[PDB]
Amino acid sequence: KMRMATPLLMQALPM
Amino acid sequence: EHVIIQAEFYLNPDQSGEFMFDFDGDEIFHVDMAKKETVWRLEEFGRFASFEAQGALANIAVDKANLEIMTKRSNYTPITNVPPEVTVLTNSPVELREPNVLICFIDKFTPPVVNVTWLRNGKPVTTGVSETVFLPREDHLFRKFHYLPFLPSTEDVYDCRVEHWGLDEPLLKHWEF
Amino acid sequence: GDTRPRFLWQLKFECHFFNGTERVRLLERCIYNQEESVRFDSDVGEYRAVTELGRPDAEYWNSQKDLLEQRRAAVDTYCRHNYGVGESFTVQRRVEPKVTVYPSNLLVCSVSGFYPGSIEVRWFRNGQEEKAGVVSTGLIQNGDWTFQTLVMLETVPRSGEVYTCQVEHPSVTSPLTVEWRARS
Repeated sequence: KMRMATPLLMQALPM
Repeated sequence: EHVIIQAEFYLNPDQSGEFMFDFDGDEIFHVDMAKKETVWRLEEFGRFASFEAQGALANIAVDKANLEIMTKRSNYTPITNVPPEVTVLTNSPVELREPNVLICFIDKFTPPVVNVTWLRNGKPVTTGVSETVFLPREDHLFRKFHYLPFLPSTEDVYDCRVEHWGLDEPLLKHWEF
Repeated sequence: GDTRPRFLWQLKFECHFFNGTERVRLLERCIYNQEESVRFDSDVGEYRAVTELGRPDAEYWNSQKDLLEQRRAAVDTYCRHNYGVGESFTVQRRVEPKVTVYPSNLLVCSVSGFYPGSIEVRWFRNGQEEKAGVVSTGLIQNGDWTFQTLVMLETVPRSGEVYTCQVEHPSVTSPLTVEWRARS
């Protein structure tokens, strides 16, 4: 049946 | 208070999906499905942050599976058309010979499909125009901006035409100096 | 000419922030067509049907213990994380207004190009704040991470009068001011 989509992550760029 | 929304959708039959991040009503970015890449709303943002686009393709694949399940469970109950309010305005107050931007603001509508055309002097412009993706709202309707850079003049006139299945006839929206 | 039926499914993870990242609330919303059918509120820690159509999903998803735990962790793993990754160009964003005055019987104060949207705009006639007669456009998102607004003042001016629009916004220490007198 219905599946859970995933909370996704932005990431910090090496500065 | 701040609010960060991860908003995803899938629409059938059109077979269109969307994946974007919202900060206080402004798009941080979205993922272009065709090109399978991340597009930042302001190129600057891309200097500080990265986002694996492939992530969104997997979410969209799930959203699509869910839509089909849900379509059936509803007994194939379709979405009711809600036509947009369209309004035209400029970046700044306009003075001749100073480059400004026309904005076509399309608000409070569903589903997320619209045909938007800019017209300079009655003819269709497609060069320099740009647009946002479909932006989320509390009431689960959408909104959207189209942009057109221009050089203000008395010689020229403009219209923004908007087609949506919830409108009897296209909305024309006029602007002139 | 396309009248085919449309079917829409929307998934929204809402991260709500109070006092920096002091209080975070996660709100996952499921919407079919225009009807939110089921949600997970972090305040609750479980899925709840919003309507009948969502009942099967809440019951079923609530039975997946490993995934539920992961959702309860989301305030830290997901919201607070993204808050930090992105906070330096969103929350810290400041872009200064641009002010212009001009007649439209009616004086207009255009204030544009600014960010964030919390702003203060006030009229003065010969040094005394004018409040009656003031109508406004409200706040306006341009969708490009800037706002704008028009604050109108209704008046008939005797010449030699100096009306003044003053604007206050977190981007600038000193209130911006613009003067406008009529001519004979």
